[PDB]
Amino acid sequence: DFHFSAIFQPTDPHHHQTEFAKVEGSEKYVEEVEVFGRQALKVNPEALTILAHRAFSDVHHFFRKDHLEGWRRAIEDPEASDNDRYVATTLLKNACIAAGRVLPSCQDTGTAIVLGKRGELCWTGGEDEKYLSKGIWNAYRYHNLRYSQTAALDMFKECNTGDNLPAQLDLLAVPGSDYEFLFIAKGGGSANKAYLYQETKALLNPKSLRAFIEEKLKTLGTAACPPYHIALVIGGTSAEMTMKTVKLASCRYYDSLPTTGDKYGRAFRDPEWEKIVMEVAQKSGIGAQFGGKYFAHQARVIRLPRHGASCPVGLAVSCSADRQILAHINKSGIYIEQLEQNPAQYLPTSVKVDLKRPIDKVRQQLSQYPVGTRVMLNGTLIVARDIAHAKIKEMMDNGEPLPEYMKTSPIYYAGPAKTPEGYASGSFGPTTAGRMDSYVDLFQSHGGSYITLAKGNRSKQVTDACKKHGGFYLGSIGGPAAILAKDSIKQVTCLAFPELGMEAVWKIEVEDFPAFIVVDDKGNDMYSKTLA
Amino acid sequence: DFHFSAIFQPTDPHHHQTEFAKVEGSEKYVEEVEVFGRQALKVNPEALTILAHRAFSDVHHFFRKDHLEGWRRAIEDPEASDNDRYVATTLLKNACIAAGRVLPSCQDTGTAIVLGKRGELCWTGGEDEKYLSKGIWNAYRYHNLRYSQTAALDMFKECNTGDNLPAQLDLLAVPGSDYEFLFIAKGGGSANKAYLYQETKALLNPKSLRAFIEEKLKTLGTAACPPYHIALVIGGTSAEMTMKTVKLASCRYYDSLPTTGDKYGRAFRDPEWEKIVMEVAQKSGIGAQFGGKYFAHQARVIRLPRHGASCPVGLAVSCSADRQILAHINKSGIYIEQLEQNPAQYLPTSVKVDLKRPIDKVRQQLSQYPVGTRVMLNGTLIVARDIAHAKIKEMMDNGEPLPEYMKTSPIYYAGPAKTPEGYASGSFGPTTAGRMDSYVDLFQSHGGSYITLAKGNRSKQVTDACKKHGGFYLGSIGGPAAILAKDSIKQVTCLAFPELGMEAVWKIEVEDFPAFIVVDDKGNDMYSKTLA
Ligand code: SF4
Ligand code: SF4
Repeated sequence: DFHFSAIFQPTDPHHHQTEFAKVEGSEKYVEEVEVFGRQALKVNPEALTILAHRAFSDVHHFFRKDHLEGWRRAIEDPEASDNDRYVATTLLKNACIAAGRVLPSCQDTGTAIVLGKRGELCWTGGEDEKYLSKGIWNAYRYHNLRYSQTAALDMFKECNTGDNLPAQLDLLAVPGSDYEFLFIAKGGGSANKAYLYQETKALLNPKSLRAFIEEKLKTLGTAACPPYHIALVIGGTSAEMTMKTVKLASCRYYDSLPTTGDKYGRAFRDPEWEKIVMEVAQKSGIGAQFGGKYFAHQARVIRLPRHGASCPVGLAVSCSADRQILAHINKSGIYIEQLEQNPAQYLPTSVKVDLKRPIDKVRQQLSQYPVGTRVMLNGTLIVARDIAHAKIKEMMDNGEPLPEYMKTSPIYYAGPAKTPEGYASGSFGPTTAGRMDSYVDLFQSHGGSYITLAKGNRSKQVTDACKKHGGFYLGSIGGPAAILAKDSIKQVTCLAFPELGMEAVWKIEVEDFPAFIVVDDKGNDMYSKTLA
Repeated sequence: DFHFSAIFQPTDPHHHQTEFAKVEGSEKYVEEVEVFGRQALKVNPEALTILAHRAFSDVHHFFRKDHLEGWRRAIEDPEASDNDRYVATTLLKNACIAAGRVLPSCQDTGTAIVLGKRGELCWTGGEDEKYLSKGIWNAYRYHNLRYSQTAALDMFKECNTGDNLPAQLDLLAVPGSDYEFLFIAKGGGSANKAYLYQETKALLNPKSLRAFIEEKLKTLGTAACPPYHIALVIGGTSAEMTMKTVKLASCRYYDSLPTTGDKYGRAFRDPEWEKIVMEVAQKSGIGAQFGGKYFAHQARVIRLPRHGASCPVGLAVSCSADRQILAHINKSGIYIEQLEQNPAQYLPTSVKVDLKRPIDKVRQQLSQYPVGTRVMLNGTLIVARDIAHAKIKEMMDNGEPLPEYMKTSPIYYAGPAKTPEGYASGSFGPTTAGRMDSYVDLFQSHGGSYITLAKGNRSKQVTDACKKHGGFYLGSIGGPAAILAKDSIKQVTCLAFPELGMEAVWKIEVEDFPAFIVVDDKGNDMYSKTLA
């Protein structure tokens, strides 16, 4: 006989476990009505604008308890490494500055993603995408955020959209008369650490699955600012369904799923394998960015049904900029998830490097120290990331020289958020180093980029280049963009390619800028043991 | 200054270019009403059951014109290889059998996927997933299809759901009062050939993108029954959005997108790079499964916006079992895409191998011929695929011998659809060989699986195993499950593991079963040059 079984059967489908605050007076935007014997809700679409604006504003200044608890856990655990505690302390202090509501917690204020669930009898007028986008436009336009969306004018010619649009708007049709939401301000770095694997039945035994987890977790590296929320999805009805599921799992959206399967193929959370993932993460030694125990905050493992011929697998993280907000509109008005507004309650030996000298003198000083040495940088950084590197390579391919500004100073891979009025800099932390790896040997061979500054482990070609050319790669802490802006960055100037927005070349003056020597000029790599 | 721009702006959003048929009398399921000044449509949810039942029945017996035209092109093109023409003729003859409405075109009748777009004022009662699932249940229960879904009772313990449920039900909230659908009966083999790559700005130039396409197309190999509809998506707002987009592109759902980008980041189809994909596919020499020009029917390339730090890329195919159906419900009733009911209008030596001999004598005969030799098999095949291979390896890990029935006959990797009344067998084509690669050396070392029969290129370990043990891998044509059942398969009996259903070990008798020698007993592989 026919028996319908929904794949996802959360015991808390409306997220009653979350605390919400009502937007004051927002009941003026809704009206409960009764049509053809059923309860319906008229919603002024302006409510969607109000809600998206507040959500994509608040989420940049506050965090969830389970995120903050993880940093405090990394500080208080006796088994944490010194680097574990240093990174976690820095990120918590960063969260305290972001809670001042001026600087966002990360310079990468993310892609705006909306998961919406509009009830059959929730009536908005139907222009939901436009009104949601206007609220997002408002949040990024009128706050000290960043325009991160790159439009393709043709296959290769690109420009910044200048407003952080378009958003990803996934609006679903569901029963009832309410409107439920998950808003995600998704950073590019953690979005890049969402992986799809095509596997087989040969994986589905304890030994093979454990080895698989050990292998794949290492490929995450430190490039998305751990401690991670690690999500793992085994199975799925299609690649895109698996990847949607691992995204939502990383947002703890499926925490209330059943924990056992059944003959109808329902999804379930697997706490036993979450514990195994956490054991792999801890024993890896990768740590909170620079070696230790706190590679991961927590783990979510969801087992899904599969076509007999198929076994898609998804792996994804939520990064230090852990930014999602639940919300709903009902007959009483607009409700938005309450984040922690007082992160301070969760709070329970370096080499001074003067950059104000010839770059060869800085290289000689750095050459005296092993990888893993904590440094503090004082002086000028030249800022350049993906597009500027591509333009400079193209210039050199046409016979033009490597520009002078790639030869005078360490290269900081970064793109700033907008500068608050009266501030020296907006949030201005690093971007992922690995994306620039293909340029390092080329640029060093042409007399520049000897010292680079960013975050994440890099490929072997960069280790070889630094040894061949006497270069260095310095790893900044990943994520603490607001405290770096408040305490370290003293002057910001646009140097070249202003049309690229945040991806322009910048010249900045910094003081007390912390970093680790990750790659030296001798073939050493402080990630060589944990990530290889 | 705010301008809303939807990412996807098809010029034919309601698919007017597609021909639809009305379900007779279906206007009885809908009623136009007016509520708060707005036009709404009441839809009896039984309409969803009727529509899903007809869609997931019809799609297994008929094809779209552009699919059939591609097979005809492979026969009539002077540049098609002889093997191109042979394969395309076989697939067209298979489609003629399937159009008889008894045998489905492929034994893998797929995962049932519904993309639904319910208007704000389309009122179904809200139980859409149950009623859609009942229609899907009806189609797979009451027709000669296959139950292909595998439930996870725990992480590793699995069972078949016995009804091809659960479906993938992606129901979206959209403007208006209609209900629009794309139904996809997605085979597992092509679902497995959906890949996500995390790339960078360094890819976004003509030389790098061309080399990337050349590299990735080869990794598709022949294991998903080409000629392929190849879809490539560059960019996207998230991994899951990229993979959803490449899925829909492969179904030609986005054919009416604009062909230029703009400063707002709208998606566009790129005809120039579609031509380049087709040039790469044709010049690859991979061909329609066995060498030649017709690796691909056609190509779709969508360029998407991206976060500056991100460049997700999706690559996916639609296989020979190209199965999708558009539909909509409106004030006039239920409309469903009209597929081609007369595929015959598109229609314009070998070595006899007796399998009824000692397996060692069959090995000696096969040893006389080079790879690429076409053979015609007559006799017994022992049928076993993923689950049976895993269970047999598990038995051996527990000290049990390889069963005798794995040593007497060639091993056919396949799983049959249900047997029509009065037929010797239901549709019964091959399964992808690569998924069994990890078993071959082990099984041959214990005296069995010397000759295997399936589809697709295999890994080096199988070539090395066949050379070490005097084995062979034979490639059946991929896809022609109905004509194989009708013409070649004369008897089917369950031999072992009846509890596994479709994945039990079968003993079948075949006549005039065509295959190519893909791997011989000498280290040769007919794909070594095209898939190097
Ligand atoms: S915390 Fe790190 S990975 Fe996350 S958005 Fe910010 S820079 Fe990117
Ligand atoms: S056997 Fe071939 S045609 Fe059939 S679903 Fe699998 S890949 Fe597609």
